[PDB]
Amino acid sequence: MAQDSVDLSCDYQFWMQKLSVWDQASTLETQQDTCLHVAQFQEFLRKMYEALKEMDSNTVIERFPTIGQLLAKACWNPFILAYDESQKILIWCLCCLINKEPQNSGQSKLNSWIQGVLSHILSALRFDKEVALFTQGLGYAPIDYYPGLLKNMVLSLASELRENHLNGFNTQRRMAPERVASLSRVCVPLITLTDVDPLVEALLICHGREPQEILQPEFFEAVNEAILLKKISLPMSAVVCLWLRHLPSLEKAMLHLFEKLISSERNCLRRIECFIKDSSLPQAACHPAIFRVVDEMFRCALLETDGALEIIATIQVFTQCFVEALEKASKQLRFALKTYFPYTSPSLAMVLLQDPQDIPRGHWLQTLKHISELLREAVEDQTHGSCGGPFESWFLFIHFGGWAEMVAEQLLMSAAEPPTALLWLLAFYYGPRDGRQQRAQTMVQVKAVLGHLLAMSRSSSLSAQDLQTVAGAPAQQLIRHLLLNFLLWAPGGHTIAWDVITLMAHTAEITHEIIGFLDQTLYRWNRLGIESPRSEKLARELLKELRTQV
Amino acid sequence: MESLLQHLDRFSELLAVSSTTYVSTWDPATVRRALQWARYLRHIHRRFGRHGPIRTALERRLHNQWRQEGGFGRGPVPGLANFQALGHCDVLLSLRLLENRALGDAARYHLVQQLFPGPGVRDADEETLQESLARLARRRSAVHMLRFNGYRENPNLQEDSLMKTQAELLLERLQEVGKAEAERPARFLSSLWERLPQNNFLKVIAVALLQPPLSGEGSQVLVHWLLGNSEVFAAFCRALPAGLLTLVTSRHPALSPVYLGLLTDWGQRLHYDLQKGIWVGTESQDVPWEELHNRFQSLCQAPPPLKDKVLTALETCKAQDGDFEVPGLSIWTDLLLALR
Amino acid sequence: PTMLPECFFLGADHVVKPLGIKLSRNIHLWDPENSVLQNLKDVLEIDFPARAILEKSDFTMDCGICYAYQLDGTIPDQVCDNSQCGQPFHQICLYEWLRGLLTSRQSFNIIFGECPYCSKPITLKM
Amino acid sequence: EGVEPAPWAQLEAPARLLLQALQAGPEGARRGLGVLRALGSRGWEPFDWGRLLEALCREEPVVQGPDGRLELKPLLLRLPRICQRNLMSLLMAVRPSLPESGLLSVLQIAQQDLAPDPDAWLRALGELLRRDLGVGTSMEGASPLSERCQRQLQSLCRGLGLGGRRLKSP
Ligand SMILES: [Zn+2]
Ligand SMILES: [Zn+2]
Repeated sequence: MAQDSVDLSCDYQFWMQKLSVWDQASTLETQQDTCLHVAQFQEFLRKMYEALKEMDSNTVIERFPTIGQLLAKACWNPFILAYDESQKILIWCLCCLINKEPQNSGQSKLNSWIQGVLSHILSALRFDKEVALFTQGLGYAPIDYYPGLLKNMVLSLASELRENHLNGFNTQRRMAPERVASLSRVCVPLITLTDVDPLVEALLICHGREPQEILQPEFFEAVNEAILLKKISLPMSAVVCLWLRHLPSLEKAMLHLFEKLISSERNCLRRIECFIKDSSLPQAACHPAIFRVVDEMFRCALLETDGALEIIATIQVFTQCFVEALEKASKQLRFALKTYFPYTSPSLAMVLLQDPQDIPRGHWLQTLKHISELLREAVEDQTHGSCGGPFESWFLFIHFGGWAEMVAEQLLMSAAEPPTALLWLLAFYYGPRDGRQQRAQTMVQVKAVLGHLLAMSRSSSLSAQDLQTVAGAPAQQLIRHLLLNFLLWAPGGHTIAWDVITLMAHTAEITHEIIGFLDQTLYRWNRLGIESPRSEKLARELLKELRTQV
Repeated sequence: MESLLQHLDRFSELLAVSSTTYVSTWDPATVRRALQWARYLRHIHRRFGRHGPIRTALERRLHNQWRQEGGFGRGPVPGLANFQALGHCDVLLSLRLLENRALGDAARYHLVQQLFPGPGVRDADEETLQESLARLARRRSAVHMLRFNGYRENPNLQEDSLMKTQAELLLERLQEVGKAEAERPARFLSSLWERLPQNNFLKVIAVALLQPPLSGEGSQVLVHWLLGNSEVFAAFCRALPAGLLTLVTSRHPALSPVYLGLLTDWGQRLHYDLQKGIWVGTESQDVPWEELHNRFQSLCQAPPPLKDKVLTALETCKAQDGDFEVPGLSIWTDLLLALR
Repeated sequence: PTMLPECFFLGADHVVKPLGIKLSRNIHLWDPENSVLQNLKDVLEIDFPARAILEKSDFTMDCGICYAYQLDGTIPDQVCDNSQCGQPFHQICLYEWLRGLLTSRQSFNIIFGECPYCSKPITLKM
Repeated sequence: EGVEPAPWAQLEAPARLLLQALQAGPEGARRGLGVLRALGSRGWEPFDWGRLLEALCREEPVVQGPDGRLELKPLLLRLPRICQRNLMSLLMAVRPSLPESGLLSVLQIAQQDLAPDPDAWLRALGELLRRDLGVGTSMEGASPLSERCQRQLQSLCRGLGLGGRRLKSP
């Protein structure tokens, strides 16, 4: 109960003076301008609809001054009347202004004018003359040929574009580049019209030989947006070529993935996996150009946070999807891995690509122990002919889930006399760029902590305070996560998990982090097919209750 | 089956009078009854509209309706044109009522309220009437925009996009009359030829003669109609461009010999004047040298089944008029020379 | 060089899989003090042929435009009329290529043009 | 009037074939590798990159902007826009076996300093190629991305709990 007129009475004058500037978009500049502003116009009309619906016609005169001129100007512009719902709302506004029982001649004139403009929308013969004449003879109404004609109109145009593509450097008939840009502007307001989809796919695949961009960026954005909300459903080759010709559209698409992992679906990796596979990014990222730019936006996010676990998991999912699509669809002549991951020793990647589904559960220790050795070489023995640094070898290692998370659980499986190389790998995970004094201090703390935990596990089901003693910093998240892995692993868990979780969940950030952790872990288990049903049911119940605290 | 006859004919009568300017007595009661009937028909088309005696029975009823009316004199009312239009009969009626100025105010209001309740019923199982009319406005605007921003009149008419839709309409109208078998296609074509603009019709015919079948009974009927009626074929081969008629003739060998007779006759009614080095006709409507050269050049630049035929038809007309070997004496010599 | 190489497998999906598995199991056994061959042989746990066929190597029988066998049912059928090329093609790839070049001219169902690899007269009948 | 010859017309045939191959859309890049192996196969087993990387910088004239304005464009900006982005992709793929002096002249073109209406993909592949030499650290805010996306991505990462890891170094 605050404004009710003011913002709207301003927007009214803005839009009315703009419609007056526009009307019918018979030029270039009116067209580009309409296609831009149209989306807001739609919202303006929804608000206007709400306003006129709640009240009634012919009695009140609030904005009845120029509502007529506004709706007319709107209707004769066809880039407005072809956008998503504009027409349906414009009908509604005129249905409200009608009157059942006119008294003064103004109400009758209004109703007549309304019938006139509605008829112009629905049923006016502004089309070619001879084609109109031909049909009446055969006894056809507009409706029962409009569809085929459109269909047959579209296919024509698509062929011409198809032919212009093959005539690259040929003495004939060059499709005038003005018309290609024109079509690109005309497809934009009506992308959610199913009858035109054939035209889009042809425009995107038929790039042409012209070195300048012949399509205008209002077109790329509309297609891109519409692929991501699933309102157009193109085929994959079209979206890959859109990504490859308009890099700011690939940024706006990969940001729309980061909103998916930050806002809507935090730490539900099944909905992220579903989204990524359904989106085409994995299929598109088989192209080295797109994987270097998609990977660069992940790095920017990896640095802005100082190693957020939520980003890491998304990267792991993405990389797992990407792998079985690089594999799936490049039999002979595929790109060499130093071309996607160009900084590290290729050796290392070649190791980390090997899926742990393929390996027996018992031989994971050997493989990790080897990887650790080669990673230690690549970071600490930083000589020429190697990585750029520790961060880069880290950023690689992060891409491959499976390996990075099984580490603690293998230390617990070999908790008696932990191997120092695994301790090294784990300490390296939670912090690189530390220096040996830090890494050593962390490792010896961790070894002492593991000494405490093996003793506590082989003991009975004990309290949570005994755990806060050893927990009691820069090395907290490592110990926290190791202790959570201990809870899920040890059969002493499922009794005292809550006692530790409540105390550990100081803030909301640690809670969210632990939720993420547990989701990642169950995703990882269900993927690798490694499971103890105690931990599965335990983690599911804990996750259920922690999703309530938020 | 019999239950549907009195329904469908009644609906067709109500629809036909809908467009007519007698609308005074109409009310929300009439319109509601109309739209509920239309709902029933739209449901029928959906339920058991394919592959049965019911579909064909209804087609029989419809086409008999459209031929007892015919479309001459008392009213050229469309009516619902064909079985597919049952699936959108309700839209047609509504559009007609919006066009009838004589509609009363309370009727119009109830109507528009039943088409456009608002987004109160955004969730609906059956694609309702409001969505249908919005989707119609969308298509209409899309068609206008393509025409005025992308579309170009292709020269090879067969591949153009307006003509190719007209063609397929005509072809559907021949197939329906063939299956009906009530009156012969020749009658339909003759009636068409008088009513509507002829040059347009002819362009259309050319392209309809080339569309592949969609079941070649369509083309097979038109060749017979044309060979029956010479005057049109006189204006046919006179109006179209060259390459089109070349593709026509290679497609239909039945059209080759007569067309050559037509050309041969236009040659024989030219005379050469020595002062300007050009064959000319006496009368103005006799095809000039250039057009006749064009057509023969198109005919000769064709598949070999026609090349030998036209070439032999020309040589026999040369030798017929004295076997001269020098220009100024025989149009047929000047053609055979202007080919090498 | 002596360090582990990038290696992967082309061929029959049923033959390669056990090889990938065996590789996965033995990759820890790689050692950059021996030779590449002397490491690979005990890693993949198999021996090599020393030139099993020297004459009839896999003469690449792929499109030489799209580099695939089996493009949409079609086979590499259209070939080069040349002893030094002999390169097969597909109808579709080789049609879209020849319709591009400036030199090419089209009769009724025929296009004459230059073979992409050797630039000799090649004919394509649709 | 409107016949244009292909701008790679005058080059040694092998380069002509490579550039012809890359033209063919996004699967354009892959094809390039098949082309290079299919010329390792033929009589000239080595492929003389140094000449293609010279020829890619050579300039010719064009008339763009208003109607009349003479400008000199090197080859790399004059050949079709999907060939550009799949060339630079295939150089990213085979960087190690290229002479650096030529490569640098190309990147020098790619950077497109003070051009208005640049080709964002050419610039970003410039920068990612520089980064792969390492001689193009550049001491800049020279990132592959736009400033606009990086700002909205900072804007987004802020709504997430920063981690106990230490990756950025003083
Ligand atoms: Zn092929
Ligand atoms: Zn060859």
